[PDB]
Amino acid sequence: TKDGLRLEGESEFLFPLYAKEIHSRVDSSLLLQSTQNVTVNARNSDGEVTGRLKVGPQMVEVQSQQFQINSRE
Amino acid sequence: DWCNVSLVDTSVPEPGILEHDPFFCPPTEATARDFLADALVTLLV
Ligand SMILES: *[C@@H]1O[C@H](CO)[C@@H](O)[C@H](O)[C@H]1NC(C)=O
Repeated sequence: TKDGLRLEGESEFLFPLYAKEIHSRVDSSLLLQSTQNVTVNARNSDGEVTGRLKVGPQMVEVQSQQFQINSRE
Repeated sequence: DWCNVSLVDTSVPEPGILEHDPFFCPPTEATARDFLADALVTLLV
C-alpha cells in the first residue's frame, strides 16, 4: 500500500528476523504459542543472557538477580 | 545421678555465577548505501 504493506498470508521466515518495535493490531489481540516452550531472553554487553522469562511446558520460570513489583507510580 | 554422667572431648567434625550463551543475533552492520549515481548512469545513457 501507500503508507505500508498489508499481508494476509503465512509469512514463514526460513531464516532469522530482526526489528525494533513489534506491535499488534488495534482490533486483534496478539497471541504467541508453541508446543514445547516460548522463551524471552535479554543479554549483557558481552552477549550473556542474564534475565529469562521462560514459559515452560508446565509452569513459568523467571531467572534473574532480582524480581521487583511496583505500581504505575 | 551417676548413670547419666556425660563426658565430651574434642573431635574433628569437618563437613555463585550467572551466564548463558545464545548463538547469534547481529543487527544491520555497515548501514550506508545510495541509489542515485547508478540511477544517473542508467538514465544518462
Ligand atoms: C537418664 O535420664 C533419663 C530421664 O530421666 C532416663 O530415662 C534414663 O534412663 C537415664 N539414663 C540412665 C543411664 O540412667
